[PDB]
Amino acid sequence: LGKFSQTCYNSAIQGSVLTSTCERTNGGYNTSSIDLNSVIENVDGSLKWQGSNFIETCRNTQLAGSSELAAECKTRAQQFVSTKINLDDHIANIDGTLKYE
Amino acid sequence: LGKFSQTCYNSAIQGSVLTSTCERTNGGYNTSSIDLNSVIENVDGSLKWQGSNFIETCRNTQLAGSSELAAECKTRAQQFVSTKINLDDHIANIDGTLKYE
Amino acid sequence: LGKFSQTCYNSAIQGSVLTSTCERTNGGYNTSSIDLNSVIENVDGSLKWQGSNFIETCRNTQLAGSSELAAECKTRAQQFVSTKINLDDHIANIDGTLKYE
Amino acid sequence: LGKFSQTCYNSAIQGSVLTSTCERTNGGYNTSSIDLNSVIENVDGSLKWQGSNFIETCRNTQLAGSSELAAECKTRAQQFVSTKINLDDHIANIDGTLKYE
Repeated sequence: LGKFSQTCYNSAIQGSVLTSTCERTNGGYNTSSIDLNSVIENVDGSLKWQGSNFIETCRNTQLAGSSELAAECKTRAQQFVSTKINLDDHIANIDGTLKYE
Repeated sequence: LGKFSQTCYNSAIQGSVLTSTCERTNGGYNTSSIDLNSVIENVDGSLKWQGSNFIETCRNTQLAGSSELAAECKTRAQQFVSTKINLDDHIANIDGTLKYE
Repeated sequence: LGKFSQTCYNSAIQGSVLTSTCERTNGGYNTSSIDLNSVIENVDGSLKWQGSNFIETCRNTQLAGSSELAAECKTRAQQFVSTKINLDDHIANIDGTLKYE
Repeated sequence: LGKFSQTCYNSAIQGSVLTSTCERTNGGYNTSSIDLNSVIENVDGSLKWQGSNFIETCRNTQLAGSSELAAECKTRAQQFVSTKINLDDHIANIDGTLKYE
């Protein structure tokens, strides 16, 4: 899925719009743009793709009271991620001995 | 916006579908359904409404490398929420004195 | 762990301080106070016990440079969580028919 | 706070344990170890210092029942955060034209 970058050139973003010059099927080139506002969204600070997943990922739906939809929904897949923390923030040398402060 | 429940009756959820009998403008009633799969979505276990907000809430967009969009995006508005924690989890009586363990 | 409330009586909270009258091991009672501010955190609106134990879920720890701890850590395990959404936010009665607006 | 690395040398990490050779206040050096497992936590894949200080952002604390601390706490303050998304996930070159797929 996707992978435009493998056959497009001079790609650029300006505001919400992606522009690039892409190889046509039969050897030519074409410059075109796509407005990302219609395909990505900001959820609490993090960009994600827009789509539907409610049927795919939720279960045991109920109506509570007059208008509350309640359900059980599956959280994101687990992965390993690289992380770091600076030990100098809280680890001190206290007369020759390492101590948290 | 919304507020169907103020003029609809016998609302129910089955799977992803909401069904209700609503007052018509000129006095009658009508039973109709709406499939919530096209209007809500599960983000990391939490239900939200689908929609677009990229232009509304993000800034300083850039293309890093061949295909990474980088931006700065506004997080959710701050509010106060009611919360509880059971002090019996960790607070002990140690011979007459309250101690964390 | 904990369970002070099984042998302590007439507890009170004032700000971050818990006070109670607790049974002594050998008879009699003692009144004491504990400032919970040093052991409870506010995480995005929820009270939570101060946490640690990173090594249970992190691998390949290394020192980077003079002071940085670097590792590969697991994100939250995938599970089903309870979630709710108020359908009155966006579902309307439009002349007898339920519509997203 | 902290800053052990300014006056400690030849530091090493093994598992959750930091080891270093540190200057003593009056001359000379001492070697010591500190288990970081009791003060650092894995929060959704990021290493974080053990946190507390709930009262700075919570109000109206009260004791509910015999052992429940109840309050109203602020969620994360609204800010702009940096975020990124790989457009190669879903943007394709479709015969010379950029399209979502």
